[PDB]
Amino acid sequence: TVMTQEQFVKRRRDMLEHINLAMNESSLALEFVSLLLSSVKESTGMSSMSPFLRKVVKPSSLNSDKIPYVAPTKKEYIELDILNKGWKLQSLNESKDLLRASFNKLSSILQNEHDYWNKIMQSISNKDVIFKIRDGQKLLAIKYGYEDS
Amino acid sequence: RRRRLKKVEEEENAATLQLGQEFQLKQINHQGEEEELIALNLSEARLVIKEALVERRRAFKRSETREKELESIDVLLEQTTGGNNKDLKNTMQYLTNFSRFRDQETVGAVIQLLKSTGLHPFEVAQLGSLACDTADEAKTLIPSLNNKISDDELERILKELSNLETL
Amino acid sequence: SFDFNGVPGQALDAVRMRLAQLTHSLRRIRDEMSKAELPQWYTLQSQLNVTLSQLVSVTSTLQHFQETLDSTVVYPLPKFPTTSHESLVTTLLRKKNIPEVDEWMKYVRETSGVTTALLKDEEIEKLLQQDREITNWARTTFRNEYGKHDFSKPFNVDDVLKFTFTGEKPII
Amino acid sequence: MFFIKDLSLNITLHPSFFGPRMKQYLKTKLLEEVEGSCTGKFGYILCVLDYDNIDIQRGRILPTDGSAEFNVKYRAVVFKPFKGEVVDGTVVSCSQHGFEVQVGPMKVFVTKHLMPQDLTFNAGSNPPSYQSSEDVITIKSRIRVKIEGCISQVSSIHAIGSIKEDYLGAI
Amino acid sequence: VTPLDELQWKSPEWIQVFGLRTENVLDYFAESPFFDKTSNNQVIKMQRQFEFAYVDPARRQILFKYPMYMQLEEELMKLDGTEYVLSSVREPDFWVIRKQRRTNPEIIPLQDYYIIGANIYQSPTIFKIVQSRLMSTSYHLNSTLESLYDLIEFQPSQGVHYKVPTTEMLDKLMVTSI
Amino acid sequence: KDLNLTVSIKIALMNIPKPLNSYHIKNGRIYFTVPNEFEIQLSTVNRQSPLFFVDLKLLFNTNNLPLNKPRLEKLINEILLKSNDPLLSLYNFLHKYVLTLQLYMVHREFLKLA
Amino acid sequence: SNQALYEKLEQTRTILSVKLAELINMTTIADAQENSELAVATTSVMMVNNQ
Repeated sequence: TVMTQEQFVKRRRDMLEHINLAMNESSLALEFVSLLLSSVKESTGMSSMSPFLRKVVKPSSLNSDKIPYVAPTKKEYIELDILNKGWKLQSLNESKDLLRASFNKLSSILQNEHDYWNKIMQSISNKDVIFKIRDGQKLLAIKYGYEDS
Repeated sequence: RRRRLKKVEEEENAATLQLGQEFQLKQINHQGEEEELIALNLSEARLVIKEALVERRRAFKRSETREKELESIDVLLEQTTGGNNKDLKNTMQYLTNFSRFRDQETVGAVIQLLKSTGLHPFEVAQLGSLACDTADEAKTLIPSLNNKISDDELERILKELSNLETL
Repeated sequence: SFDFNGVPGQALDAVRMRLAQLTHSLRRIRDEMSKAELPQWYTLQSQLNVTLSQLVSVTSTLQHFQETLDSTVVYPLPKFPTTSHESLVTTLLRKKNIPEVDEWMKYVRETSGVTTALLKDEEIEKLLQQDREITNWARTTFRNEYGKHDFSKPFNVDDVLKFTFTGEKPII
Repeated sequence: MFFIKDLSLNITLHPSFFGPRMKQYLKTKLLEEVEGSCTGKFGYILCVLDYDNIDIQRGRILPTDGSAEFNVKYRAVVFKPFKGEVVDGTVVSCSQHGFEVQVGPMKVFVTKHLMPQDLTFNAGSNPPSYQSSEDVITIKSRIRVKIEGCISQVSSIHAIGSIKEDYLGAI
Repeated sequence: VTPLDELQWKSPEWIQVFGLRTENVLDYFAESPFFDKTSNNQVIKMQRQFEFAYVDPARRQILFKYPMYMQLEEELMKLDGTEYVLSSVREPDFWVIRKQRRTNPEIIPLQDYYIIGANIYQSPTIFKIVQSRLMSTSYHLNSTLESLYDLIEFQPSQGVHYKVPTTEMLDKLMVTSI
Repeated sequence: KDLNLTVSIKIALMNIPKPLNSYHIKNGRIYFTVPNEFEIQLSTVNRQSPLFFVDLKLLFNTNNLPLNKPRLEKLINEILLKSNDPLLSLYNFLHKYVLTLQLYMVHREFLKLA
Repeated sequence: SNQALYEKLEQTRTILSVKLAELINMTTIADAQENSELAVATTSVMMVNNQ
């Protein structure tokens, strides 16, 4: 396949926006758990706060109380189990597609490399001299000069 | 300044917090002021020395599992430190094997968790170094903890640190 | 008066630590990739792997402390400004997640091939039981297939030179 | 025990190193006999921290030697052992007198009188080890040892280890 | 369908007719679906329509501050079952109502319901809050990781890398010219 | 066109040197040119502020020579306002620079002669 | 150099020998333990994005 500059920058921007949303959700989760921490401790939770949040709301402003211990029902057990089976199946299908695409890429690359090596053998005799060289990639350079002859 | 012999002093004992006149809590830095004595736990020492080595590598250029980390720090030592590195290499493999915490986030948050104790830097460095599992075990391993920390606070700190240690 | 005894002590600050590590690593990803030039691929792969390990540590900590966290409900306090900053608190205790994750979750639900709306619950129970038996058979097939296979000096230079300079024969 | 300390060293530069970039020869010469050097006053010096700025002031020519004397002040990470401290390590050698455990950059010897009596030497084992009813002390084995006596010379530090206390021994 | 925790309930029609103050939160919460229609609170409400131990000081301030709640709890101690009391108040607009069963006395608390801006909310437990946040975080990192993988290109001559998308003497000239 | 009038009346209060009396007030600029050497075009924003760099075209034949656009723009804008009269200092510095890379090209020809 | 290839091939082989097997193995349903949707989601992302 072929991929372009505009496609590259589009993919970069969309993964950037997705990871922005990721850190936003994680940061609100952390900031919530530290806000609830500051009610009882006030020492360690204040470190992970935001200065704007401390400006707009004072700590120790949340509270929790214990509802009694409850045994979860079997209906949501089988709901979670069937959702687990669906998630596993979808992950397996995604893995299959990933492995097939990577195999196709690897097979094309290996065909090119094996053609290169067969050309090297049918091209280069042991009398010739070859050494690696950098640009910084590895290239095989043959010395055809007479300076050592 | 007085020229007294002052040859009488107590022996340097970690149990009695005596670490020598050159290891007091207040240390005079090169800029002049008194500053708190810096005691590093083993993970903290490994992170600090690794940061120093990568800083020296960057200066030279401009001028995670244990197996993949040992080779990386070894080639870093080879490309960074010259001769007489046998002691440094022994120290780096020692800090790799005895690494309670891997990344900087764990070590720094362990420091701010131990700063809530308000205890001596040496004993909290020992707590970050030694992997004690019970409060009385830490008390008999570190005699400075006797009549210094509450048993329940020590228990929750140790079991917290057990939760904090990774891999 | 106000009290804070319904709050968990070690579960909550432990998950605060783990989530703080996750956020810090996400920030490291951000200032690693916000530049116009990407870093070389091994470092970013290591960052991705350590973030995945951090999140699996997060869910291990949370799932190991499953109960006594279902049992603690959160409510705000009068010290919280609930008039000029109730928009702050309504997206602070929310458990209704973003529409993308649960539309994908419902898409996952219908692609499982079996549902609840037209099947009775014990049929689902026996289907999950036989699926678990199939997992057991597959993993013991993998186990027996894995267990079927296995997983200089000819002389002394100094003595020769002592011969050539003195005449003493090399003693053997 | 590991520490970060500000140290000052008197360094003599030979007059051959009085070049246009004398400071970098002086910094390297600071490096090879401080990195890994053992001093009894400050412990085994491990690494010289903060290389970019190091306090190199004006150096005095020795009146009869001709070498320049620089009192270089620097910050370095050290490892100074003390009595009554508990350090973990690995055994690197064993004998009938005892075994030596490597702690950081330094080796600590644990004598035959400082193991519990259930531990006894077994020279027939390859490598030779100390065997007990519940555990063995072999080479390349993690062991927790408390240092109860250490001697430091002007350039060498040696310590005595013991594992007879409870919650010590192999890890 | 949306279950009981992810919904904000309000009756601004009831606010227009009656209005909400520190006294009429009980029937306003009774209009809410969170209220138990078989609770002890509503049977004693129908009957009445037709210092003190085993309480925390937070409710004691409410009882000594407002009378109608203290004869409410004085009628509530006679009966047993699930009840509804207000643990804390903040005028002009903040309330909380806790599910609570009482036995003889022994009291356990249950799910609370905090009131903000005359809007009834179910107090959520924090496990599903952080679980929903982790749903968002995990789905977002899933999308980033899938969207990143298509740019990755492997060659055998080099390492694995990214897909490549499809004068130097002038500073010396500047420094020599001055 | 009123900016062309602006830069035309700006040089009314400016004395013009003999090597740079050839100018073309056009395209919102004034084209200070020296034949077969260079042509620099400049403009200003108002009366009391000095001019600023716009472009510079080399009139010598090697053209299409690469130029480091913002370092040269930086020191041109530096020597504009800090100088007592801008045009003479700009002419002197630009003449020095063009003769400098002409000498560099001559040295390149000398080293390629070997 | 040539010694490092030995243990490199050894470690690649010993993780290929068990990784697909453990991928199949950890998809186990029980009431390891997945008592919430979070464990299900993190397993179904970690398999694809980690194995």
